[PDB]
Amino acid sequence: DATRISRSDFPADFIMGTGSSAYQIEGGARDGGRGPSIWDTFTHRRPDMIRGGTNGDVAVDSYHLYKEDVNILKNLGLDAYRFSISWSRVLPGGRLSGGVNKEGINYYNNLIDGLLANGIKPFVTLFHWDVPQALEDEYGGFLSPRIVDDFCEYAELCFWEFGDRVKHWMTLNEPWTFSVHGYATGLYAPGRGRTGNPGTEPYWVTHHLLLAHAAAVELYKNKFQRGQEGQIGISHATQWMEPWDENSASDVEAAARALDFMLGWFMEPITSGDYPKSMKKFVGSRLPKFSPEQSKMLKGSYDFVGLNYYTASYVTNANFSYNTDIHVTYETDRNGVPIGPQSGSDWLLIYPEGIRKILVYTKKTYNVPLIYVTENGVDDVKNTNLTLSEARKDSMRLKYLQDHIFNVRQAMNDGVNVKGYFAWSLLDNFEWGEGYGVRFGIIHIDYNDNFARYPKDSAVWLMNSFHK
Amino acid sequence: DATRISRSDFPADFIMGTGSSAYQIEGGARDGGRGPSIWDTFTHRRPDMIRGGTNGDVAVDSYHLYKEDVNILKNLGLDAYRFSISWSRVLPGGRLSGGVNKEGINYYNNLIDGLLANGIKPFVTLFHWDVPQALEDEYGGFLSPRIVDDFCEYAELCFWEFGDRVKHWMTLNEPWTFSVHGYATGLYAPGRGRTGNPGTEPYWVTHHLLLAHAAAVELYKNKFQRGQEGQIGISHATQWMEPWDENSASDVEAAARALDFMLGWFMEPITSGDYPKSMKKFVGSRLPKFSPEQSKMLKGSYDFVGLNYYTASYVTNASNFSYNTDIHVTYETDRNGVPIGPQSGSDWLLIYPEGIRKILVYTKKTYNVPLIYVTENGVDDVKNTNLTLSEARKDSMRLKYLQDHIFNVRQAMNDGVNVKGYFAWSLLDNFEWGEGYGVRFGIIHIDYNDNFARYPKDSAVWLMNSFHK
Amino acid sequence: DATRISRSDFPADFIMGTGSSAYQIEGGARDGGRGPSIWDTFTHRRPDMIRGGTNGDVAVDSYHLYKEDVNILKNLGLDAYRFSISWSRVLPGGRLSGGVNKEGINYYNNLIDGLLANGIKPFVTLFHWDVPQALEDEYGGFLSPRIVDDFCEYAELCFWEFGDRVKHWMTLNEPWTFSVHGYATGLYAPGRGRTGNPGTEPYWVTHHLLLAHAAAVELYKNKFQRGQEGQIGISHATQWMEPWDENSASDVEAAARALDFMLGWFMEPITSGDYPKSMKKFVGSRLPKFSPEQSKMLKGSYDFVGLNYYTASYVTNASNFSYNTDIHVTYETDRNGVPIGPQSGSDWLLIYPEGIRKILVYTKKTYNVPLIYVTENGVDDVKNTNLTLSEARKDSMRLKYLQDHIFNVRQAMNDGVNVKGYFAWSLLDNFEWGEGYGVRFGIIHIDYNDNFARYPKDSAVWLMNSFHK
Repeated sequence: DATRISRSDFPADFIMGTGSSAYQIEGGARDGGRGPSIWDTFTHRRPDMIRGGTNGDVAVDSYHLYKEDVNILKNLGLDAYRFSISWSRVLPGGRLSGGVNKEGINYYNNLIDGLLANGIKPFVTLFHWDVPQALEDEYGGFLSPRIVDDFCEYAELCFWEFGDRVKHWMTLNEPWTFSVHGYATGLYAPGRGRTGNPGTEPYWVTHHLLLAHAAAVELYKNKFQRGQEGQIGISHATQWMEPWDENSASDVEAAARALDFMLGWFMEPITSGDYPKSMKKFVGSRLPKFSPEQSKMLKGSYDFVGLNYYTASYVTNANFSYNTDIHVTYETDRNGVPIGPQSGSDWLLIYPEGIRKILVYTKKTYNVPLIYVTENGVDDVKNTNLTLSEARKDSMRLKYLQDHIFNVRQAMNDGVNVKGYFAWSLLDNFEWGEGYGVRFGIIHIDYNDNFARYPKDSAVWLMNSFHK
Repeated sequence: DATRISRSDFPADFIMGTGSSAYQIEGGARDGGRGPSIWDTFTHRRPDMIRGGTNGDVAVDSYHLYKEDVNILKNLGLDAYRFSISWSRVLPGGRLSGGVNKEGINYYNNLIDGLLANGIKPFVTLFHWDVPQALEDEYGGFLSPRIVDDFCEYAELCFWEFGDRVKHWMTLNEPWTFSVHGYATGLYAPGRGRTGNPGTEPYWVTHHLLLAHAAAVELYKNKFQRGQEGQIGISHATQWMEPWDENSASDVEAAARALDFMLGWFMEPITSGDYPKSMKKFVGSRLPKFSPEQSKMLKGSYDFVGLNYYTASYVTNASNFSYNTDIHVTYETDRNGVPIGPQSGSDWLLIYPEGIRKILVYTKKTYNVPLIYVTENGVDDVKNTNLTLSEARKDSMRLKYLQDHIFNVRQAMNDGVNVKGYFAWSLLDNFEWGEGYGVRFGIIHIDYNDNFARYPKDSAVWLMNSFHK
Repeated sequence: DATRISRSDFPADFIMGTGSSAYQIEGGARDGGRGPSIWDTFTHRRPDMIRGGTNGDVAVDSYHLYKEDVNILKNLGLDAYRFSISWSRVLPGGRLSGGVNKEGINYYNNLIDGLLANGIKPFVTLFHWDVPQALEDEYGGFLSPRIVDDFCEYAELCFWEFGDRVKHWMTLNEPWTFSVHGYATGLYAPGRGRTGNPGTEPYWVTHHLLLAHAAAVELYKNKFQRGQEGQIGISHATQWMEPWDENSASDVEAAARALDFMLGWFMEPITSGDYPKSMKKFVGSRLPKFSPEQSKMLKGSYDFVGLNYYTASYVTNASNFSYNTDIHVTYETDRNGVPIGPQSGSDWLLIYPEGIRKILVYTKKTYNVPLIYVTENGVDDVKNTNLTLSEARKDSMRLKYLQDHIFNVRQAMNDGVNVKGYFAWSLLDNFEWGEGYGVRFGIIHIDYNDNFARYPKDSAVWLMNSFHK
């Protein structure tokens, strides 16, 4: 009975929390000295790429409303809050020569101070897709190896300013999603690949993302970890891949390959210092090679790994492009039966067992000693017709969270050392290409009235069932 | 050539301006002591009635941004600005016993003082559809004759507080629209008639609108006009009605009847103290009767009439009770596959600039009004969330529309109509009632992604250059 | 000797405090976003119903003066403070679709934080008669079963915002008084029954009060209590009922019936899930019936019960439909020319300290309540605008009254009643409903001539010295 799941089902030190990212909630896009990111530029120059043509200039205004966010987090009563730092907020020009923005640093310091004053642990991501436009424009951002040193200097700035208080850092969030939607589908900033090349650019970008991560982890471990005694990791996009036919050796291989191309692509490098075999084989000369120094810096470059999980698919065997390199076909149905029901999004199929399976797979395949679920959540059905009191009865979310958290506990019984779980998201917010219509929050946002926060049923259940 | 039309084509004292209404722009819906109106309640409880399910809680935030609106009006350089007072902002419970809200009065004082400090004449409408919910709940708002005294107390409050500076008052804006969409179609607040009765309620509501207007004009004329030396009138909804067949006596009658049911409904009472003949005939016992004292108070109850104009229709004779069916006409958009005019961004707004000339001439001929203002005329942009600001601000359709209509107003003045001024609708993109924010009427663009940032469209710049000073 | 009664006569963890209610003290009636309640409307539209025609617009201004009230509570030195939240201050339109008022929530946060910062426990009542007018107008407030869900949403808002700090909640205060004076005598808001029906409406209103209470307790117990670890109960109006003739079986029955109609009306439902037998018999088909699920939700729906007590009466058997006549009793004040007790400053409050012992013993015996608080007990000063402050603050009658009643509470605890605390009514002289400001219940005197200046009466000083820490 997942409806009964509670903190008593978990070890005493187990961390519960909720999440956000800077571009999705802050707004103040041009306030307090912030410089533009590639998402500012993409949403302003190409509003046809966004449902409703909207953008993050104001978002849900957590830049000015952070005290209310902290007050909501206090009332919610969970242990921790995952948020990201906007790189071009602290460094409007991305590199140190573009200036250091003291007011941007002061904002993160105030947020961190308010969190700690209320017994809430900050889990901080350095990079959640908001590449400074100045770096994008100067040398192509993550297309260039110059991104690695610039990212290290930004990481060092954050460790120096905030590391006395922040003890849990993540270099990157979902580099898979950044790489594939930025450079293969062209659906996300910087909008390339749909001028772009979906067969080459995603592999360069992922290669540089890995090097940025490894270099920032090295910097933290060598230069900060002894004095600040924090931990550093990374968050990866996951989706469970099930063989379409359980008894087809070909489908079992296809599902494993889809896991290689999505998760292994980032996990094998930080495990053995190389890409997955299946990727080396199918991608060939279009897959860059690590030097022996790079491989050594990459191998074991984490204190923990965060996994983000939403959904699952069946998998069968199938101009260069990433999509076709995987050599699989995804399937949603067996004999007319979907792997799970849809959320408010047609791509999000609810399959709670998938999170147990991805956690078991990750421990088995990469032998990760400490794991967090850094994102798990579900979006409401679109319906501008509902009043607040009807909109806040989010019983699909409530069941979703319960079933998934239940499955996390099952993975822990199977032997996975999971140290915490963060719902996505605290607040309804800017859902990238879908704009504001897709609501993931446990807290409702009234976009008609200054982004007023009101807890959904799932928030209240979380507080009552998980508050220490 | 309408593209050449400018201030030099008009008398020295001709007044050019732009407009808004309180619920459409202010926001601050629960800020500064404001009480709810029936539009708060309608948008909150029935968001399915609004495109996108939006509301006026924040609108374009002119409640907090009024200084910026004043600065835009100054840069625009036109003579005047037409806005409305929110009744439930100054009197949150509608009647005096619900309290007088000093902060609400302070807001309108600040707006009026900013306007005057920049050489801009305030044209102020008392009622633009935002009935205090407290009155709606206590006795049914305009369904009740109690509305008349309450509206008089509210009018007197505004004349007392503001009349030393405001010299141009309008009792009501488009009582036609309020009555028909509130009580016949149920599409606007309070959402009745679609519990409601489209055959009876619109006529009671209009009867009380008329009595409120006449009573407030009487109050201004007897109690304020000598000391304050201002003028008071009313703004009416109009649409030009053309016989579908120019040579059909039947279609000529039908167009005239459609004019009687829309404009005569309000104009004949303030002209002769009774409703149009065609209304008495087709509405029968469902049309209320004025007492002789009520007729005397209504007849000549204005110093000026404002007209609002957008579009036109062909009209033919029609083929249980309801206002729409009482008119006994059928509206037609096309003759032989040719529409009366092309669509704006709205499929109901067909661009027919000659219609504003015709409605002016018709109004002067039929009701012999000695001073007229065009209190609204404007057009909405094609819906397109794909455009950047610099593409969105090139409003060529609006620029043409304004030029052609202003040209037509000048033609009406040559025909003998004493038009004293003209007000574009609207200054700002705003809340367009049941269509929400997607329908942009502004000469000033609104960035809804970024704190409602104002930016002048091409039409604003042309207005300043061609009509300033 | 009750004059010697002190903290050392009670258990270490016994809670002493004082009380207020939102409408009686706050003022700021239209400040900080607050929406109207039915008491705003009642006092404004029907000032003849209030002695002196006054109202709660400003009251004693605890809305702005809350820091001073906290400082007084600190100096007073008692453990706890009982206040109510104004429903229409946090939710101006009563239901969520009327908006959530952040400033109203900020006020109660500030008050709670000041209280805790000074070692004072907040005891918080959700509903103390100030029904949002928006709910009253939309569907008749407590006359409608819609009130139950709306009250649940309001309760949940308060638990969410405040429950991390507030660990003692009361759903309702004196629903008896609300029901009887609102709907049987029509003397209190909403002023019905004196359009109303004193034979039916009080029973519907009480039925819905009970369902709102049971539903809000269920919500707290299932959704908040595990994470917040607080307690929730309810406060009931009581008056001691003594047989006029100790040896008349008929008078014994009549007193018990009077107890059934006042206290059993609310207590039996939360005890066994039904109304008292005597009520079912005498009220018949006019008494609503609980469904089996409603009975299950009501039975045991509290962690504690608060009792409010002032006075006592003799009772005898009585000699078209109405609550008052359904009780079938006659109240008597005298035996052989000897009143049950002397009058306070009010002719209805007869001082009978033994009555609080008896109502405690009766409540434990009849309903087997395991934890009881006296949530109100107090007495009003003789009316005399002739006294200077130093004469007015010598409240010997109150000082005696408190001592004798507190002594009686201690006697009830010796008899076996588990009383966990005691709250004087009231902290401050305040708005005493239909009697206005002339009726002073405070242990703290209010100077109504001079910005409601607070000054402790003799009783406040005795309470501090005898019951502090």
